[PDB]
Amino acid sequence: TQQPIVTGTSVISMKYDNGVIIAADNLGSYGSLLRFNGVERLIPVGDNTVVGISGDISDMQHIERLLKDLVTENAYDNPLADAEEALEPSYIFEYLATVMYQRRSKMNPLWNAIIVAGVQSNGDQFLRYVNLLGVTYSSPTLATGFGAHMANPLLRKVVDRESDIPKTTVQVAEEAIVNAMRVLYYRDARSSRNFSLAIIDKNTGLTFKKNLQVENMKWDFAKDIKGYGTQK
Amino acid sequence: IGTGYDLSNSVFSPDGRNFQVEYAVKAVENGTTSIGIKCNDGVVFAVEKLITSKLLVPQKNVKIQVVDRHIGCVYSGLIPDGRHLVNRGREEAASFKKLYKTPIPIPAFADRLGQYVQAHTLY
Repeated sequence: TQQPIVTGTSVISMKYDNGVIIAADNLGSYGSLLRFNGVERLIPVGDNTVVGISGDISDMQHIERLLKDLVTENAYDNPLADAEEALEPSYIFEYLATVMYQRRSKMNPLWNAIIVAGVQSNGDQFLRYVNLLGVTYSSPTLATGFGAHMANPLLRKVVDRESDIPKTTVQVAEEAIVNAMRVLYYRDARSSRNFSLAIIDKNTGLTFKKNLQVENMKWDFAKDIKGYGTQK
Repeated sequence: IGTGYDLSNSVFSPDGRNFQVEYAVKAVENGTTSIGIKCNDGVVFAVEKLITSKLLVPQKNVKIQVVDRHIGCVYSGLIPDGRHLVNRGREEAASFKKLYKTPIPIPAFADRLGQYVQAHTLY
């Protein structure tokens, strides 16, 4: 059958003019117990593509196995496949897609949602989504899970359509993603203060910034509230 | 006595030698020369790659193919057949890496390919 057991939280993301930002937090909850802390869900693949995975921890580990084999596979034969036929983001995507569909048909699904975040060799941005139903789509703002209706609204207020990707710079995007982790962190009851962040640029390569904390929280207001309504 | 001992290879000639397998050594002699220096640090492979004519493209063809991410395999003799032995260990190593989650040892690999090349002398 397969149904979720141990589950992550959310991986959230948006496009900007010269690359894409994607960030995810470090959590494996086993329902009520938040049992694995410091187990990372962003997986850098290639050298320009970060593939951020939500849902099952079990399943996710076994799809990291296949990505690593895929770098080994593309390297074989050809020495020019690490220079101009490298693993593109659209490549890493296509294989992840196709695997989901085929597993859906036998009625034992690999229960994950993936964002495949990168930039092409042509310099185009690539942020594309797949889930366990097998559904694909691209958007300028993308988010897995709970974050697809929590974090996604805030992110999507910076980039609304495909003509505000040029106008959104690396510093406004940086801010928006920070902000959306904090918005999640308040109202989502499976979250962790630690989160990993990747920034994909089209001139400075992939930078993998680990082990950020969320700060600048609000709680200062909470001394004022007393009772539920009858008590004052 | 009898006639043959070279029509099949799961015969054994009376001396205690084989055939075909004894003849297959002459086949490897027709190949090019290829060396390996085992260094303290690693290994360094090198291969003579003939250029027949200027019709061919230089530095675009190879007799050094990678197996796993940390093993050179470089071969001489009949080149498609040598590429089939390289092909075989790419399969073998990927299974081992799936199964036991570590880069496949060189001594493990040495056993594995050895059994296969032995295996074709038994049918």
